Amino acid sequence: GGSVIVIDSKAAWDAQLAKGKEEHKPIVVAFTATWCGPCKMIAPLFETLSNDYAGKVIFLKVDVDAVAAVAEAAGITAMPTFHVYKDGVKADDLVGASQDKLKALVAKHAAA
Repeated sequence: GGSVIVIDSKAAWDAQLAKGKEEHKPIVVAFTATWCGPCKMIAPLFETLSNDYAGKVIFLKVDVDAVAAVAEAAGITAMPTFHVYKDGVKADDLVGASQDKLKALVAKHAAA
């Protein structure tokens, strides 16, 4: 919506994690589902945040039903769930639709 990359496969998932390692930029991922109520509520903010940090942080979106393999390996159980990846590995997360916390997480990792 603002510069968010939609992940459609495990292959794209692996390519995008490598991009984050190659460009040395953190990645913030939103694990969402079409049936998820609070996910729809927070989705606009994530999109806005992707514009505001365009160039500093990479933003990915994963529809768990559409890409089960990724959702499963990522160990998600509640939605929405946000992960931060650095150098190919998970470095932080946030579970739930708290707007203030999502902002704090992005700001924290964007500011190096």
